[PDB]
Amino acid sequence: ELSATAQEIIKSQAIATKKIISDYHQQFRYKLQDFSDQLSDYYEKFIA
Repeated sequence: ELSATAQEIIKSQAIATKKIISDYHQQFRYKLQDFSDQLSDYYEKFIA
């Protein structure tokens, strides 16, 4: 019983552990895209 309980607990933990990283990586990339877009208009905003 103890072995089964431990196995199911670790299985439950693993999915959420992966889920967090999966959520965060895409936003990590979108931030790079946003920053690259921002750099384009720096000179124009400055001059204007």
